[PDB]
Order: sequence, then C-alpha cells, then structure tokens
Amino acid sequence: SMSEEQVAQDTEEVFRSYVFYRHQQEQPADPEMVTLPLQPSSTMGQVGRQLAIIGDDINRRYDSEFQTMLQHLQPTAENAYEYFTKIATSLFESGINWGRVVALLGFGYRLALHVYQHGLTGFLGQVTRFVVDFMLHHSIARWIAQRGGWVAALNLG
Amino acid sequence: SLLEKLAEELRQLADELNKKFE
Repeated sequence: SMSEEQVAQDTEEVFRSYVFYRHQQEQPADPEMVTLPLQPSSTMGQVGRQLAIIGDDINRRYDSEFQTMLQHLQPTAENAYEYFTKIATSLFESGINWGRVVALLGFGYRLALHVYQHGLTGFLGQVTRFVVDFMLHHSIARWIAQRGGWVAALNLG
Repeated sequence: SLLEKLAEELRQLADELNKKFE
C-alpha cells in the first residue's frame, strides 16, 4: 500500500516544491531554484510548500550558524556526498521524527544553495538524490511509510 | 568536528520544529 520506492518518488516531488517555495520566501537569487520545474499541484507539492512556510521564522535565526559552518566546511562536488551522509547519519543516530526529516530537507536546501553560490552549477539534482537515497537506505523512507506516507506530514504545525 | 557540529545544529533545529509540530 506504501512501499519505500513510492515514498522515494514522493520525496523527490516534495523536495522540489520545498526548494522552490523556500527559496521564493527568502528572496543573490539562485536561478536554478527560481526556475526549478515542478509537477502540477498535488498533495506532495502541498507538503513541500507547507514545510517551507513553517520554517520561515526559524530558518533566519539559524542562517548565521549554518552559513558560517558551511563556509568552514568548504563542500565540493568531490566531498559533498561524503559530508552529507556523515552529517545525516549523526542527525538520525538517536532516532527518527518529523522534525529531523524536515531538518534533513532543510540541510539539502542549504547545501545545494551554498555550493551553487560558490560556482557548482547543475548539482541540485545530485543533492536531491542525496536526500532521497539517504532516506531510503537509512530506514527513513520506511518510517514515513509506517506513518501512512508523506500525507502524514500534511498540516504539521 | 565540523561535521558533528553541523549535525548538532540540525538536531537543535529539529527540536524547535518538533515543538511546533506538537
């Protein structure tokens, strides 16, 4: 009724909406996020849009911290995958919850935006895959399926 | 760590999000 692969496909759709609407709120603009094509309005698109709004205030308070640490991290095309996986693993080491799932979407957004601002174009799909595959391989996609799929993320907050 | 400190910030972010979710 809700396989891990189904959640993975939904995650890509949720994340694209998350990226577009989160960037639209915060707006130098990232044209890759301004022009990111999205599927027709759907429940999955609605989740990503709602998850973007609920972080509007909080994200600004954390900008200075994440942006300073990403500058110190100096993520690149060669090390982005390793760094994402280690950071995401530590985040979920003590358990899975909706806040950490949303935080993972947010880190993917921040990581993709940071590398673009430093010249790494055409990498947004790579970061999307990082997010999707990490969830799939680290039991997060299954966790969402156990909660009924991404529809359970609707109206959080 | 830098990587662990980033994961720490993400847990703290997740904590504030969870508070709003409940």
